[PDB]
Amino acid sequence: SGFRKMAFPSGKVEGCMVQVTCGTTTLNGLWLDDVVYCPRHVICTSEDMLNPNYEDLLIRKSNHNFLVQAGNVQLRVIGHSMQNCVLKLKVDTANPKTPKYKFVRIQPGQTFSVLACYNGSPSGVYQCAMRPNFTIKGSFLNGSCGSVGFNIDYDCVSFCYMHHMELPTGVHAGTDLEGNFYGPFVDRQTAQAAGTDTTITVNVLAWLYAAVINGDRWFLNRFTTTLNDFNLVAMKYNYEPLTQDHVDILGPLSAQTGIAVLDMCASLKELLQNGMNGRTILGSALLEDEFTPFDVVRQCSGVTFQ
Amino acid sequence: SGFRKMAFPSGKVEGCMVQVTCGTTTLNGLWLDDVVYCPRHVICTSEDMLNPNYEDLLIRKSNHNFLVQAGNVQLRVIGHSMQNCVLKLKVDTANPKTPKYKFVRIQPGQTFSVLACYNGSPSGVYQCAMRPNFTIKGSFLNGSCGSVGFNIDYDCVSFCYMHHMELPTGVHAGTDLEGNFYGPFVDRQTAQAAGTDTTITVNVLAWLYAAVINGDRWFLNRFTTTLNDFNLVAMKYNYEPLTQDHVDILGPLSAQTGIAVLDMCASLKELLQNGMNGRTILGSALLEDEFTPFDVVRQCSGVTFQ
Ligand SMILES: *c1ncc([N+](=O)[O-])s1
Ligand SMILES: *c1ncc([N+](=O)[O-])s1
Ligand SMILES: *c1ncc([N+](=O)[O-])s1
Ligand SMILES: *c1ncc([N+](=O)[O-])s1
Ligand SMILES: *c1ncc([N+](=O)[O-])s1
Ligand SMILES: *c1ncc([N+](=O)[O-])s1
Repeated sequence: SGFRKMAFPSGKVEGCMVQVTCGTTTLNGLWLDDVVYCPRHVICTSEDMLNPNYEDLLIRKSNHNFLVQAGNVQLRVIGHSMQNCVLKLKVDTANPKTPKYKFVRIQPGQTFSVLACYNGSPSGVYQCAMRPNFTIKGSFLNGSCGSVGFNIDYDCVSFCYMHHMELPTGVHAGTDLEGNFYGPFVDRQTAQAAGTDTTITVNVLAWLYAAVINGDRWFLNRFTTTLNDFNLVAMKYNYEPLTQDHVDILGPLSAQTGIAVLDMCASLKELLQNGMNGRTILGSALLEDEFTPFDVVRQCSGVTFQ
Repeated sequence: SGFRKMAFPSGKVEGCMVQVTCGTTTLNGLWLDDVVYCPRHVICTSEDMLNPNYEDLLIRKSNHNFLVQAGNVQLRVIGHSMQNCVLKLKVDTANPKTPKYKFVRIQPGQTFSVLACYNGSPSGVYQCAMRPNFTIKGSFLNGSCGSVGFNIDYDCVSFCYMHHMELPTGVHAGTDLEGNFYGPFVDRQTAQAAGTDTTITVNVLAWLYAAVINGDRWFLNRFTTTLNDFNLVAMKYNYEPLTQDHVDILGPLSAQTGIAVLDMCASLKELLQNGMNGRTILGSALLEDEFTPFDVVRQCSGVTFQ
């Protein structure tokens, strides 16, 4: 009973966080095996970010310019190389706490856990989604650059996000762990901005199914809809189009509840056209879109990790 | 920038979770030093919960009746004793991962992180508040009995909650780590029920200050109020009374924003009397009450733990 925005347990990632300092810049890095990954912005100092040439900045740097601290232990840097927008700092010490891991890039609409960190020290953990416009609505202060996002499956940590910056609306932009930005953003200070977003339709439907599993039925109705007639109405309220593949992945939740996917779409259509009339769903007065179909199944089943 | 419901990093608690099995009952336990703490309900089996005498049930039990598993390692039980509604299982092995810890009981209105677990394996982490009626609005399935709630300060883990049961409205009841229930609940199957709740007024005000720190100002107004005139209006919408001590602890947030506490109360009064008129605050269409004044300061400052 109950349904909560739930993050993955963070212990496996906590044991990988370190502090990187170069010049007058300090940020967070990620220590796996004998490599420390961090944002390349660390080689910039208070004159080197309007239009930096990082290749030119990096070849001027000596290994000893890089202070890496793992707790109160100093790690010695023995090599460095730049891969897109991340640095790879080769250290003389392999992290004995390295979990099984993968570097994966996620799709907009997919969710993950963020471990927010300052000076290599973990501050909090929370769940995020990749918006359709490739930003994320996080919580990040000065110093949090280099904090990572991730998913866990059995014993494997799939790292998907490294934090780099704040956009002028208060949302956040970052890279995958190969250093490639999500969306049309750069690791400079330009006038770049988020650009328009949409609501993640398949996730809203997953959350409506969660509400039914949990005992809410008030929003159901007698009607059905075709997939075309739904998307027509859905485009009108700034919702992403729904595909047959989306219908297919909502199949398990449909079979568990006995509500055909297209009947749930009829519910959503009425909720979009009429509002909630002072009611709530799962403690929310807004249609929530940061739970995937898989999150709902995972939470409602009790799946664990080792 | 941004403001999120953030849980504490969970690694220190993950390394304390184990599985306890007795008869046909399996649940979660908490291994600190050479003691495993778990709900005493584990000595019940499918006939021993309508009106159990646990003292009488426990003296019939042999140490070898208790299977404790820490990962794929079996811990041998060498003693047992009952303390209120928890068991203390003395094992022959001290947990090398025992953090610095305290057992503390929290007040209604205070927040904490829950690490939901099944079979000794962590599933997810999320933030909760102790409601005024001593329940918590969690997310818990069959098998989650024995999961704990906690806070962290620097390097100290203050354990405050052990989960025991679900109430018929879908909310949850449990004990502190000395085995004393929060609120008027028992670890039997009776007809017990939650009883009426209220909204945590001081926390709503803290969250309004968070919104101002974050850039929302739309809900502010020109008016002020006395503390009496506010509580009059506040009682009317099922909100807890606000005290001078509450006013005092909101002082830091008032000084950071330049908005006197009683001017913020005037804002809340108007929001209670008029609604939001289709607007939102920090991505919510409801007045949120699960952030304490201290949570806001902690998040907006970047405080970390080691
Ligand atoms: C997923 N949401 C609610 C469940 N329940 O069984 O109470 S499972
Ligand atoms: C998760 N399982 C195995 C991995 N590997 O790199 O082998 S990651
Ligand atoms: C990490 N902190 C700041 C960055 N920037 O590109 O400005 S990256
Ligand atoms: C706490 N909430 C928002 C902050 N900010 O500085 O953007 S601090
Ligand atoms: C947090 N700091 C010290 C503790 N102790 O039991 O000594 S708990
Ligand atoms: C832990 N699981 C069930 C309990 N009960 O008192 O029924 S305690």
